[PDB]
Amino acid sequence: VSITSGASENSCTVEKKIRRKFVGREEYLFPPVQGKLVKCHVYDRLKETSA
Amino acid sequence: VSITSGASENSCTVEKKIRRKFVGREEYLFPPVQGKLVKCHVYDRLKETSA
Amino acid sequence: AKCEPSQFQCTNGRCITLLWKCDGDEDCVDGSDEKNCVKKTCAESDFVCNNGQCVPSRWKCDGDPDCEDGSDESPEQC
Ligand SMILES: [Ca+2]
Ligand SMILES: [Ca+2]
Repeated sequence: VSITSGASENSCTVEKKIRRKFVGREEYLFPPVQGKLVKCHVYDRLKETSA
Repeated sequence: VSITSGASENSCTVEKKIRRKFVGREEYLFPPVQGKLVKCHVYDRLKETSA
Repeated sequence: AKCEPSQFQCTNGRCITLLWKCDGDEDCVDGSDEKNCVKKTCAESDFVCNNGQCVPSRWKCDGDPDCEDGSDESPEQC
């Protein structure tokens, strides 16, 4: 995470193995338009949801 | 290395295998908050020093 | 049985979801997208009307009262 303000430009980093992951049984870079709608989980973009 | 000038922009590159190295016997991306202090070598930041 | 949205089947015998009910783009002939769900009623291409209706902004001042309050045909801009 970085603050690119210049006037207070700073950054922070932590080691974490955030590697590509894929639901289902096949590796893909991007979900193909056509396919099986399998159950998966994603962080809800709505900032009001509570985890 | 490159000169950010847009119109006078130029750059030059050399095949140098600058692979991330580590001192000690544990790999790390970043020297952690603390651990064992060990003898290491660093290119000093002060121009008055000479190699 | 399951089907493409993993949810209910409309009376026409086609499968639908409450999320797509408010995608802004009609899914089935009976029910779905005209019935209430939380919605981005006006897109950037759309013009609001004072009665709360939303209409494609290109319709404003076209000559027809396309929103039920007629705000799209007011001489205030036309
Ligand atoms: Ca829809
Ligand atoms: Ca009109």
